[PDB]
Amino acid sequence: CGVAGWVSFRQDLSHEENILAGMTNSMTCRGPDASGQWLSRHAALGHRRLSIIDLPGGTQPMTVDTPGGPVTMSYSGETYNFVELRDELRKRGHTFRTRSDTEVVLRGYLEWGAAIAERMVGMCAIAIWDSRYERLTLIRDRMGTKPMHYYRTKDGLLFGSEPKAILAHPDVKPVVDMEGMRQLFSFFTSSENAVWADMKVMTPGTVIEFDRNGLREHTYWQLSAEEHTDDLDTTVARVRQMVEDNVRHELVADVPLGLLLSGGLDSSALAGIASRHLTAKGERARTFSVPYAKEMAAHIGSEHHDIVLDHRRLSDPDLRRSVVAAWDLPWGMGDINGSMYLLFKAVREHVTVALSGEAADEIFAGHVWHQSKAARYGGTFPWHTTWLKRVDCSAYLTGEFNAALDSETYTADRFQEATARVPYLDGEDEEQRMYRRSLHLGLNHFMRVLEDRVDRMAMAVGLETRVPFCDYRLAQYLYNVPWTMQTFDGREKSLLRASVTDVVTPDTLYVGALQEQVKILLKEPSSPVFDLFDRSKLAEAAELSPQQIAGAPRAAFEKALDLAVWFEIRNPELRY
Repeated sequence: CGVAGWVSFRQDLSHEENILAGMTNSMTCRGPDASGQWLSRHAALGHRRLSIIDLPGGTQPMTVDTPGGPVTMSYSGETYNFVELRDELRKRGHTFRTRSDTEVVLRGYLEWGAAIAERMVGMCAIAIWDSRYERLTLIRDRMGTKPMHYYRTKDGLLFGSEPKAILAHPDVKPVVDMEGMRQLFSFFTSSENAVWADMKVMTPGTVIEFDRNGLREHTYWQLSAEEHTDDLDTTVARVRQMVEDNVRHELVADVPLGLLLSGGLDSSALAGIASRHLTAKGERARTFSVPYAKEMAAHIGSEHHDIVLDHRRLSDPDLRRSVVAAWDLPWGMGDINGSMYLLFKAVREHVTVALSGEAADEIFAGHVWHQSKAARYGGTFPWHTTWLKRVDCSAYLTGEFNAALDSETYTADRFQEATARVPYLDGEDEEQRMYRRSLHLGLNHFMRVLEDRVDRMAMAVGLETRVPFCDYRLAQYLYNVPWTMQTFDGREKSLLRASVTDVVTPDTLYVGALQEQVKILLKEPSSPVFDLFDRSKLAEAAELSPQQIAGAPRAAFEKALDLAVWFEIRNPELRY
């Protein structure tokens, strides 16, 4: 789905439908099935809907009339405990016209107010306007699976799932300050700064309230340091129980549902557990791959689909336009962005919902920067120590801009704020502390960028991606487990493999295209790309054999071509 809207205590928003439409319909991709509008004096809520649970009933924005006036909500996500919560609400005297999770969350707010955030389990980006208190409430899920942005106005607020929703407003100029560019040229780090000037990204597991008094933010959930009493056997048993419970609950939908099988222990674990639970409705599992993947398909007995991608398809400039348009920003990761776009586009032809194992590596300490001592004991983000050295395109920036970025100082400042946030138990040894820090930074910086990537790309083609591993309970639990247990097999995700032992059974041409597309760009030296990137160094890099180009220059090309596209479609005003 795609949530947008506008609050003001200065202007009458009763008849500003055309503006609200401009914000909402910009995310038509997110929800192609339907669109809705609810307008009032102080609040205007829009919604783009991808119908998953209850097609005719789950119409948004949904409104519940109260003695004090209407309570309208715009909701983008999936509450997996909407049956349990509806039973709890029925006992408290609530009557339900729909069989949608949407109504449960809205009547949930009627019961518990903002505290509904603490009772929901799954992914969500919610916008509630309460006419009783003339107060907006914005709720984002605990891990940050569903996005929400906001933009302060004079005695008012603009919000949307994607920046394009806010940018579509005529009182918002597309401005990017130096703090914006620093986050844009940042490498897999979370920030409130949404690159766009004065536009912010909602912190996962927070509720933003907005009324006449101003804007308020409350953290209803964050990772806590707690004593782990369970032994290895019980810890392995509990992980299975949680992963299984999550998979079972997230298979629930009124539309065709699929699985993303990459062959890795993560995807194969979700596929095997899902296959067993889908069999419980005679439902033949539908897997999708972009070696071990095809093997697991025959094991589950699934309707497998091998999506083949040629360098030509990954290099297509039209793809990079679609990718940058979805992201709203030039991240320069065309390879790993275009791949999952074409992957999700192929998946959408068959199924409307898909399960992914994306958060697994971040919760089960899977990545090499979780394992390497050098990375865990470094004075910067672990993934900077392992990769940045190669990917760093800072050599290929104009010295004037490179010196203005000060990426080393930014990265250092952001890392200090990030390590400060890490909760430790008292009397813990260095190994246990450096493990927590590793896992915290992974879940609150790296995993957030992947979640938003998986979301933006999937929602650009109208596909609902679900993430069983990306759960707060499973994250909370594994955070408190000692390092000893996480690598008890002397390998990554040992607790994952030990829990899923029964179900699981053991280009150069692309770069040539990037260089050709960069040579096309170099032909027009007026391009604002060359205010950021050195024209001379790109030409030099473009002139090389594709085999010679590797790492920093490849990253420079993907960044420059994204920037080229970005400057044409959004037309920003760089304050540089």
